[PDB]
Amino acid sequence: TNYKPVANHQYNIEYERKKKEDGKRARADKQHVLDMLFSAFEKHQYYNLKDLVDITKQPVVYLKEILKEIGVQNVKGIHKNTWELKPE
Amino acid sequence: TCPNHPDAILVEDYRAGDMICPECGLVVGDRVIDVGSEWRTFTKDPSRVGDSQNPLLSDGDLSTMIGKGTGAASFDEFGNSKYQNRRTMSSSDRAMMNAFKEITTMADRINLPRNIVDRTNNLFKQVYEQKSLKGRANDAIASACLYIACRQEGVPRTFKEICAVSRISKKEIGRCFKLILKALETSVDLITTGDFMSRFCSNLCLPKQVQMAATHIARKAVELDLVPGRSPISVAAAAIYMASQASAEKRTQKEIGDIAGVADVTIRQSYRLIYPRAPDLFPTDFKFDTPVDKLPQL
Amino acid sequence: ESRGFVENSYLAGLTPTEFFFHAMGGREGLIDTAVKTAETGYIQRRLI
DNA sequence: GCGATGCGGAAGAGAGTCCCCCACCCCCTTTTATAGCCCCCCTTC
DNA sequence: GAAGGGGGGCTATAAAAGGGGGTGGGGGCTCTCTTCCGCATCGC
Ligand SMILES: [Zn+2]
Repeated sequence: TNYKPVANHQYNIEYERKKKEDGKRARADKQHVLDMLFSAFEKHQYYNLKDLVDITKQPVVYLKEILKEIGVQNVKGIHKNTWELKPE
Repeated sequence: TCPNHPDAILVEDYRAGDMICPECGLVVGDRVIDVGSEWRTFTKDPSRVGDSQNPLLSDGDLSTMIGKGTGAASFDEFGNSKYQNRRTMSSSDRAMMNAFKEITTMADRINLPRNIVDRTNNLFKQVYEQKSLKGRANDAIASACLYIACRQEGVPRTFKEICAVSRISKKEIGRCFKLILKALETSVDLITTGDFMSRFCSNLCLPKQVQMAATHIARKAVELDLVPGRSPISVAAAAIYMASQASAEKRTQKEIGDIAGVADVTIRQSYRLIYPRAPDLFPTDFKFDTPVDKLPQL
Repeated sequence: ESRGFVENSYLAGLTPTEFFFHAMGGREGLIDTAVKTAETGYIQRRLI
């Protein structure tokens, strides 16, 4: 009764269904992302790119492009270089 | 290389340790050197050579690992050892090593012999080096290679059976399977109903007589073309159900489907196609615990 | 008898305690023979 | 008052028998024919 | 409420389009000899 033949694993169809139901992140307009981007900066002075993506819910490439124009990367030797939401 | 015998094949007399001309008996060259180990494998082993390099490793390297420290000189000022092993394995070799580990893990799940694993490892190396499937996950390639190795060895496993032992789904295995065949410019013989009878019937715990009856029923049904276009696994599951119901050891459709990986509806449909000609399909010398007339009608 | 005096001959045969104590004495000779082969061998090499 | 040093004893070696970033590719989607397979809901009694 | 039935989705096939996300590949046991330390000794 072990390793019974199966077309797809139950854990895999659920994850596939969840990904399909959620759908891919859409590329929103720059103005809305900027407004949401700066509102996030208010809560925390420093933000990680991986965590920042979740707040913005935007594609990584699109978020980086908009963040690159205004945001800058500050190198921290303690952990790693992260992004700065302050334009200056 | 006898001077007086152009193009003569010298014969090695190992006991005498020399190469001789078979024609004149002249001894040519120096003493034959035994290229094997100078020690014997029978206190510590007096070996001065490393373990054999893995044949299935593109640009496979050879290296030594630093052992555990013993004295205080081996340890840094604060505990941790100053001499620590470093990861010097190539990315290509590291990925290939992980795939072989995955190939063996899947094979052990369904108790595949080591020869099939070795064939799978060779298949993965060719696909990995050919690099037509570089876009696909290595586990899917390994799962597809495992499927192909079973077919090449004459003991096919169903895509569902391979998927059960693999995190990769059946669809992704089937897709990588097609690409691997294209990349390798190789083919696999078509599966027949008899390629699964031994495993399916043994897993269902059916006697040899019932297994033989199921093997005959499926083979005869295919020859009679009573199940055109049906998957061979569906035909075999229906044949096993027919043979099982005609003997003392009776198995339900759910039982046969679970081992066969076929939904009970599919077994019902295939069985319904071969049920009308049940007496013709059964072997002549079959002892019917349940008469063929009283076989289930569904 | 308690401390390993065998009052029997080999022809007469040893009593179970004598047999065991005799085995204890014999083991000493076997240990010496194994020891003597290597202990003296090193001395011979160094002298040479 | 102000330094300076050889020997015994103890200790100690040394030999013998991970987390991230950057290409590159696949799938998301649409259309259609084909057919076996299988999930899901419905229906039967 | 178990079981069969019906309907529909999944599978593959080509192809185009454009972008997000997944995947893989770099990178910040005994004996003997030697060495070091504490001590008491003189010397200046
Ligand atoms: Zn000759």
